[PDB]
Amino acid sequence: KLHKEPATLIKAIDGDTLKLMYKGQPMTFRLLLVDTPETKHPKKGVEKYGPEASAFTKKMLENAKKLEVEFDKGQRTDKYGRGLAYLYADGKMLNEALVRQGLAKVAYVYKPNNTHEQHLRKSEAQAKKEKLNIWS
Repeated sequence: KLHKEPATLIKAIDGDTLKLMYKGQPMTFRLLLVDTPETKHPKKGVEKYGPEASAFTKKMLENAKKLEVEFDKGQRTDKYGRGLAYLYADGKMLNEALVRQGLAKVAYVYKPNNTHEQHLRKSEAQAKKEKLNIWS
C-alpha cells in the first residue's frame, strides 16, 4: 500500500513543482497526475492562471502544520531527477485541491503511477461543471 512520509517545504517554484527537504536532503518534486499552467515558459511567459495556481500552492503549503509526500507504485523519480509524488498538507491532497479549483488539469497518465487517477478525474469534472478558472 502507498504510504505517507514527512517532508519540509524549502520553496514552492510554481503550481506543480516544489523544493522539499525529504529524508534530510534537498530535492525537487513534481506533482503526479496534474499540470498547472506555466509561469516560466521559455516560449510564452506566463500562461493564464499560472500566477494563481502558483500562489494557491504556495499558500496551502506555507500555512500547513504538516507536509507529507506519497509516492505511487511505479518510478519515484523522473528523467530530470525530480521526485514524483502526491503531496498532502494537513491531510489534504494538494494535487486534488488544485484540480478541484480549476487551477490544474489532469495530466497525461502513466501506468502504473495512476493510483489516484479516478478521484482526480472526478474532481476535474466537478470543476468543469462549475466553470471554475481555467474552465471559465
